[PDB]
Amino acid sequence: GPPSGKTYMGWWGHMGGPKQKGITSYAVSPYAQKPLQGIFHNAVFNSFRRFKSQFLYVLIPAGIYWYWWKNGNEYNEFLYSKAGREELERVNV
Amino acid sequence: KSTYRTPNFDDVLKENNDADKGRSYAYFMVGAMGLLSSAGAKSTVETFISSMTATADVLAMA
Amino acid sequence: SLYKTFFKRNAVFVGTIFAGAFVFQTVFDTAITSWYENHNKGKLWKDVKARIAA
Amino acid sequence: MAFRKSNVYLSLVNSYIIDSPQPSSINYWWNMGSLLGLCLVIQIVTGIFMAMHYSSNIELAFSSVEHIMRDVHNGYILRYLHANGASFFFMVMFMHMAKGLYYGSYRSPRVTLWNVGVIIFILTIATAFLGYCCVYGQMSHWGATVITNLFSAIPFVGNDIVSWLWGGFSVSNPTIQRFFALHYLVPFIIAAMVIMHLMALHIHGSSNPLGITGNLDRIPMHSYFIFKDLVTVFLFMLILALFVFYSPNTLGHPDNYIPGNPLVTPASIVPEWYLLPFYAILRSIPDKLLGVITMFAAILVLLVLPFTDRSVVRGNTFKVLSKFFFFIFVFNFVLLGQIGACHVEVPYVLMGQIATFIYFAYFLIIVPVISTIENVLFYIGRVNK
Amino acid sequence: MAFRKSNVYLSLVNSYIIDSPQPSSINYWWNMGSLLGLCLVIQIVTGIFMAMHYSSNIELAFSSVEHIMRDVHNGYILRYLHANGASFFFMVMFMHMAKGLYYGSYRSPRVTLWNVGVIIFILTIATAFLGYCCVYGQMSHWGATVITNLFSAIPFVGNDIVSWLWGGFSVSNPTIQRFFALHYLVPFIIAAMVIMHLMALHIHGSSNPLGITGNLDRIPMHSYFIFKDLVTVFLFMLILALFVFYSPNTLGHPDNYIPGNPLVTPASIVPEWYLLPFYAILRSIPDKLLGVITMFAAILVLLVLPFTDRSVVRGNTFKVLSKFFFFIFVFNFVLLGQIGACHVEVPYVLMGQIATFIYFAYFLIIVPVISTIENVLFYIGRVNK
Amino acid sequence: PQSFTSIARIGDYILKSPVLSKLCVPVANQFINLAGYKKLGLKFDDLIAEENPIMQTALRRLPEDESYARAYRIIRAHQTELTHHLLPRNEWIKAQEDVPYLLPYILEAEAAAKEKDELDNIEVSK
Amino acid sequence: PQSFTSIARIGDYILKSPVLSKLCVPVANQFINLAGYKKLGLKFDDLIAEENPIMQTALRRLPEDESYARAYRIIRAHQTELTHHLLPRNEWIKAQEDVPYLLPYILEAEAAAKEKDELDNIEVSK
Ligand SMILES: CCCCCCCCCCC(=O)OC[C@H](COP(=O)(O)OC[C@H](O)COP(=O)(O)OC[C@@H](COC(=O)CC)OC(=O)CCC)OC(=O)CCCCCCCC
Ligand SMILES: CCCCCCCCCCC(=O)OC[C@H](COP(=O)(O)OC[C@H](O)COP(=O)(O)OC[C@@H](COC(=O)CC)OC(=O)CCC)OC(=O)CCCCCCCC
Ligand SMILES: CCCCCCCCCCCCCCCCCC(=O)OC[C@H](COP(=O)(O)OCCN)OC(=O)CCCCCCCCCCCCC
Ligand SMILES: CCCCCCCCCCCCCCCCCC(=O)OC[C@H](COP(=O)(O)OCCN)OC(=O)CCCCCCCCCCCCC
Ligand code: HEM
Ligand code: HEM
Ligand code: HEM
Ligand code: HEM
Ligand SMILES: COc1c(O)c(C)c(C/C=C(/C)CC/C=C(\C)CC/C=C(/C)CC/C=C(/C)CC/C=C(\C)CCC=C(C)C)c(O)c1OC
Ligand SMILES: COc1c(O)c(C)c(C/C=C(\C)CC/C=C(\C)CC/C=C(\C)CC/C=C(\C)CC/C=C(\C)CCC=C(C)C)c(O)c1OC
Ligand SMILES: CCCCCCCCCCCCCCCCCC(=O)O[C@H](COC(=O)CCCCCC)COP(=O)(O)OCCN
Ligand SMILES: CCCCCCCCCCCCCCCCCC(=O)O[C@H](COC(=O)CCCCCC)COP(=O)(O)OCCN
Ligand SMILES: CO/C=C(/C(=O)OC)c1ccccc1Oc1cc(Oc2ccccc2C#N)ncn1
Ligand SMILES: CO/C=C(/C(=O)OC)c1ccccc1Oc1cc(Oc2ccccc2C#N)ncn1
Repeated sequence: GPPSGKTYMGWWGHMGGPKQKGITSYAVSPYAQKPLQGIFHNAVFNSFRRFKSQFLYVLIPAGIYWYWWKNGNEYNEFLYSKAGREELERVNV
Repeated sequence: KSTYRTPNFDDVLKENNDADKGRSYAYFMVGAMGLLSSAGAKSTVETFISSMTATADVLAMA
Repeated sequence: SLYKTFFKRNAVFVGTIFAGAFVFQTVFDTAITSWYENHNKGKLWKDVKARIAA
Repeated sequence: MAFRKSNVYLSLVNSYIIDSPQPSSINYWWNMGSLLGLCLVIQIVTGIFMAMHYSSNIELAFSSVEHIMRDVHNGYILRYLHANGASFFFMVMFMHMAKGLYYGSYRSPRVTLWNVGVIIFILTIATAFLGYCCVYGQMSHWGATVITNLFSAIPFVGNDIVSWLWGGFSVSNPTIQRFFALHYLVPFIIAAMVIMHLMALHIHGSSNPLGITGNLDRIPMHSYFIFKDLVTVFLFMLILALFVFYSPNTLGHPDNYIPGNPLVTPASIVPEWYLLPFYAILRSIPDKLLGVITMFAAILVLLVLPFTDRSVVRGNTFKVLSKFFFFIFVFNFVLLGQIGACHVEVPYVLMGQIATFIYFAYFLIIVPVISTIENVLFYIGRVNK
Repeated sequence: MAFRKSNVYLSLVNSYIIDSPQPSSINYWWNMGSLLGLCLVIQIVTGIFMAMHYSSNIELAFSSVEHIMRDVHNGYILRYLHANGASFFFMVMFMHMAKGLYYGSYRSPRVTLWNVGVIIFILTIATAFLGYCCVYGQMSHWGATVITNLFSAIPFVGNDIVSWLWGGFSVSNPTIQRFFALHYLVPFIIAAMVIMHLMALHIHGSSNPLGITGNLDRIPMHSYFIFKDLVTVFLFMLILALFVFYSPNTLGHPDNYIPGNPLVTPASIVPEWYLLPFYAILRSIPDKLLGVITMFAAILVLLVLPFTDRSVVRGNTFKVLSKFFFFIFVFNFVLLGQIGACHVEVPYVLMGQIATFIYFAYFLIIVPVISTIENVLFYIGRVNK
Repeated sequence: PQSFTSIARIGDYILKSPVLSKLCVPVANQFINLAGYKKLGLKFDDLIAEENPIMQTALRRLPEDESYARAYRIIRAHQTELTHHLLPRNEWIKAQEDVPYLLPYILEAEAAAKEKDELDNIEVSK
Repeated sequence: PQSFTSIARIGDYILKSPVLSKLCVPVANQFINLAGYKKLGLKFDDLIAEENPIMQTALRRLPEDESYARAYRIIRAHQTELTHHLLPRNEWIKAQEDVPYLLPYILEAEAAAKEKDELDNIEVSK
């Protein structure tokens, strides 16, 4: 077939990054390691900072929208009761 | 430093390697998964296939 | 050794996970049905028919 | 070479799910795409087996579904897996698109991949609308009456598009028979778009949660991400089984167990939960022609994001202002779904109009202004001048 | 480069119908493959528009087709183009396969291309059988009764495959409803096999009528074979229009305009013309189990031809003995179709048994013996010894 | 499919028999003239199918002056075929020019592949 | 999308103003420390998206001792990310090491592409 266009990823042996020189890596077989050494030292301290260094970007927008919905629901409940009957004709104009 | 010096791997290594116990427990868990996946896939096909047999109103006029 | 008698020979490692799953179906279905009916005793139709015999 | 690389049909399998180079640092959010492939197979296979027992006449459609629930062997399993499986399909698709917004997956060189995905989202919405009509419950009849009447406000062609869509003068017997035939077809068009979606992905590969190049450290797909995919497949099936067997009517409306009556209007006309935010956008425009244009613009505005993002960095990982306004947009989408299930009453009318403005202002105002400011703060915090 | 070569979706179009190198000497027999692609589009598009008006209940199926002929605007055009278009689909497919036998297209390196084509031929036969049932005429009911009763002679599983195929005790209402749902699906499986068929063809290209290599003189597809394809497209449409408008019931049976009656047997049970040779092979074996095995072996014997052809030359152009026995096989196929439309009477019973033997002896006896003799005659007519 | 070693074994047995070479050899001369490949300007060894490893080996070892002449005969036969004509009668291949030029290269490559297959699946004895 | 020539034009205007550099520069220092890329061992110029012709030109012209060190920082940041950890505190990038090493190569390639675009779409007058 015809050759393709120019991309930003290749294949094994010609992947297309920069040239590497001076880096050594080491690894050990999984058959020679301890079986399942995580629930502790990861539920102790690791799985608390991973979201509570991030919790303030979620809960400030969540508290704004929950305050807005709860305030509007109590005002609709007041308007259709007996005590809020006089305001109801005023705001449906 | 020298590339012949291997870094510290001691907090993950077993105290005794014992190659016939580490292989035996990993192949028990992979074998139990293929056992339950085959029994689950078999009942799934038989649920779909048996929906093409005669319905309850057809069997009442037999 | 019990790797090489159970999980090496992969003419029956495909086989034993295909034959242990056959006898697994009847033992599992007998155990749950017996637990499910004993948890609901006195409410089934067979417990009703035994004293609507009149 | 090996036979998996030399055969004409196995080399497509090998280059996609066996030997394909993945970045080593992708997390569990990158598993949603393969769950969507499992959901499409589940909807197609349960669809064929139910269609062997279904009648699409308007006098027979409601009783055919009751015949499936009562007389077909394991027929209640086929229906409940089908109806609840459509809600799980939309939930995984919402999380898949929100992953793309957060990590900047829409950016170059992946614009064609993002554009094909927007077409898939439109076809999935149209599919679920047509299958809901085939029940012919009371919510099925009046939901089709409301949506098809929107197209008569189009100038000069509007009153003839609607009667061409009805096959008559209202929602009647030719409408239900043509809606079931279209409902069979569109999932096969979706399956062809998924193949075009996977071809564009093979050209450039996936992104990673750091936003930078992945060409320096790759691991192959087989036995690493195959076994990581099995963890989320079994968790998905377990939660779906809890809904099918233990609470099968929680995600539906009880008015759909009343047969369709064109003379009795229900007290409230409510769509399914995954179409509720688009229903609230439509009810916030008082003019009828501008309301249906704004309703379709809420999907087509996803195409402007490759041009309104001005940042020189891909993704939201190192940007604190873009993190804050992303979650403002997420909880605004939940509020619009809640407004769409309420009555047209004070103060829900004004709340829906403000939330509609915030939806469109995120794509066109907030993203280009905030990403320009974050470009300048990175510069002057480092350069000594 | 140009945009037709650099784009991801247009380069597939460019390498298949624009820039693909063709041998310069192929004749008009090489145009049948693109006519089959037009026939599949015609059958799918007329199928969807008729399905908007069709009811598959056994009390409503015959009157739904009469409703299409009388009340639908241009509904008689949709049905007559659909029914006559199925006969034109089988005629072009027979000529396409006979071109492959004559020129040796089944040989290496095109064995995978020939094997995928045999799967397509099986799925097309099953499609036309299911659509004929959906009319529920008198020939529809009794033709389905005869064929489905063949499977009860299979040992130990036979009496439970048939009642699983009926959904009951005979051909009844669950049989027609499941046959219409299967009839919708199988043309989409055929369309996926056609894509796999075109992938294997792109690897090696086409053969040529001389049987030798085409790599020395190639011309591109666009404006030479595009305009040669237009000549046979317009001739095909003209002959199809003469049947649809001027003689629309010549290729059918008048008993199919009587509604299906399970208490009255017709005087003669005859299939459509393109299934008549396989019907005569089945009636020539007196034992019921061996008759259904021989009927399915008549399609599967096409797979032995890459192994029984012993010649060192590809094709029949320069072989006078292979030319003679090819046309013996062609007129034997026409005679088997004529026997299948006769009564079971003397002397048609013995004539069908001899013609059944000649069909199987061509693939297994005649081709390996004649091609071995032609190898030796080429040698000793040249070598001086 | 049938090897050229098998074709030459049957064919040389007929040509040595004085009674079989009086029966089959007149029939083979009528068979070649009715085939008609010489009227398109081809020799028989141009017609052999080449998409196999034995034929690719024999075509590589052909001398280059014969390889140039083989390419011209194949190209001229394709052009004559698309015009639905035959060559002029003074351009037809004569019988004394229809020689097996490729046959010794084919038989040498077949014998080497047979000897390799026998040494790769072999027994021993003490 | 926004060019680095435009970013440097806005940023150098703020840094020369004595009243604007007292307001925005304390806010920019808190913005970078909250971003957290230095705790993974990265400089800011490692984070620039590279799949465009201007960035491919600037990465080719980088000296090779700086190109080897950039490749090690990117690889170390991918390994730290998949373990869901941070680097030890003595391996963090300091503020006096977070310098714009790639910025002069980017600005030179942008100015050459602008001059070529102006000469290719140009008017004349007699
Ligand atoms: C709806 C039906 C579909 C059902 C399946 C869909 C699953 C969707 C879940 C959302 C998601 O995909 O992202 C998950 C993301 C965590 O991504 P990560 O790679 O950084 O964490 C790797 C971990 O450290 C090691 O995880 P590891 O691989 O070591 O163990 C697996 C873990 C369970 O993993 C999962 O099930 C993944 C869903 O097993 C255990 O917990 C052991 C004790 C039983 O989580 C987060 O980023 C934030 C957490 C809350 C997200 C909820 C938001 C939902 C709207
Ligand atoms: C359901 C029916 C659907 C019908 C739709 C159309 C399908 C047609 C099916 C018939 C068919 O397949 O025809 C193929 C067959 C080709 O086999 P062949 O190798 O012997 O002849 C080379 C080519 O024709 C030369 O045809 P020729 O090339 O000489 O024609 C001249 C011109 C084209 O003229 C035409 O357009 C007339 C159609 O081309 C030029 O050379 C001038 C360019 C400057 O044609 C022949 O000429 C052989 C005659 C036998 C046909 C008997 C069919 C038995 C079933
Ligand atoms: C037109 C279509 C519009 C589509 C809009 C879709 C809106 C539907 C809502 C879908 C919610 C999905 C939100 C999360 C999207 C995933 C992408 C993401 O936010 O990244 C995960 C985030 C980052 O965490 P890290 O900082 O540890 O990783 C950084 C990379 N190194 O880690 C997190 O912070 C995860 C926290 C997730 C909390 C989100 C709560 C959502 C509640 C929705 C409830 C809806 C039902 C009521
Ligand atoms: C599952 C098993 C399926 C079996 C499939 C078999 C299907 C048989 C059904 C009929 C198919 C029609 C056969 C058409 C023959 C196609 C063969 C072909 O492709 O061309 C052969 C031949 C080539 O002739 P040349 O052009 O090469 O002559 C040049 C001088 N050498 O071209 C010719 O000579 C054309 C001569 C005309 C052939 C007349 C055939 C008559 C067919 C009667 C059909 C009756 C239907 C009612
Ligand atoms: C992407 C694929 C699909 C989606 C999202 C989808 C969605 C739906 C939905 C939402 C309903 C209404 C269910 C209810 O509330 O009761 C429905 C009904 C139905 N669908 Fe589908 N569907 C899909 C594919 C198919 C296919 C391919 C077929 C047929 C071959 C099919 C056949 C049916 C039938 C017969 C019904 C009516 C029975 C019922 O109510 O469950 N569906 N579909
Ligand atoms: C039936 C529907 C879909 C299927 C089967 C599907 C499948 C996939 C798969 C398997 C991947 C690669 C793995 C992954 O990143 O999760 C992917 C990536 C992607 N998809 Fe989808 N998808 C679907 C719908 C969509 C939609 C609706 C959108 C957006 C509107 C979309 C946009 C994307 C993008 C941008 C990526 C690249 C993500 C990245 O590289 O980081 N897709 N898709
Ligand atoms: C390769 C594709 C197809 C073939 C060969 C085929 C063949 C046939 C045949 C032979 C009949 C009987 C016609 C008669 O004698 O009256 C028929 C009927 C029918 N088919 Fe198809 N069909 C195809 C595709 C489709 C598709 C895709 C659909 C639906 C979406 C469809 C819908 C129908 C309907 C509704 C009928 C009954 C109306 C009638 O009798 O014409 N067909 N088909
Ligand atoms: C819907 C059905 C089919 C379609 C759309 C189709 C399409 C095509 C096309 C376009 C070609 C190339 C042009 C040509 O040689 O005519 C081709 C070639 C071929 N087809 Fe088909 N085909 C179909 C069915 C079949 C069947 C049923 C068989 C055999 C049992 C078959 C076997 C072949 C072979 C052997 C070739 C190569 C011919 C050569 O190179 O000389 N195809 N097909
Ligand atoms: C030897 O070299 C050749 C060669 O010579 C030729 C001619 C071709 C081209 C010939 C072909 C037959 C290819 C074209 C294939 C087809 C036409 C098959 C059709 C494929 C499908 C997937 C069928 C689906 C198509 C549809 C239109 C179905 C959709 C229907 C719709 C949308 C109508 C319903 C809509 C409504 C509103 C009711 C080659 O590909 C080729 O190889 C390189
Ligand atoms: C980045 O690297 C990745 C990657 O990360 C991933 C996840 C994938 C994952 C791939 C997928 C998830 C595949 C996508 C899924 C599909 C394309 C599904 C398509 C759907 C179908 C084909 C539906 C067909 C269903 C049928 C035909 C069933 C029909 C029912 C029948 C026949 C009933 C039986 C009838 C009787 C009478 C018994 C990649 O390919 C990939 O490489 C690019
Ligand atoms: C419409 C979307 C299309 C998407 C295409 C996706 C590919 C789906 C294929 C899935 C895997 C199928 C495995 C095929 C098995 C290996 C192929 C093979 O055996 O080919 C041949 C034998 O021919 C056949 O019998 C084909 C079988 C038909 C298969 C139809 C399903 C193997 O022999 P060969 O040596 O020629 O293989 C090298 C080919 N380059
Ligand atoms: C395996 C069989 C199935 C494969 C089918 C292949 C045929 C598909 C249809 C081909 C028709 C061509 C479609 C238009 C091509 C132009 C696309 C384009 O301009 O690319 C994009 C525009 O993005 C889009 O919006 C794509 C919309 C696709 C709509 C298809 C429904 C820009 O072009 P780009 O610069 O990216 O080209 C390089 C690609 N590597
Ligand atoms: C047939 O009724 C279908 C309904 C449904 O929910 O289907 C799943 C439905 C029921 C009641 C009321 C409305 C209903 O339908 C719909 C349809 C709908 O469609 C769109 C969604 C996004 C953008 C445009 C449209 C349109 N039109 N948006 C909202 N509700
Ligand atoms: C529903 O009846 C279908 C018929 C038909 O012609 O459909 C197009 C039909 C009518 C009368 C008699 C028989 C009929 O069906 C058939 C079916 C048939 O099927 C096969 C063809 C080739 C190989 C095996 C089979 C089978 N089974 N071979 C012959 N006639």
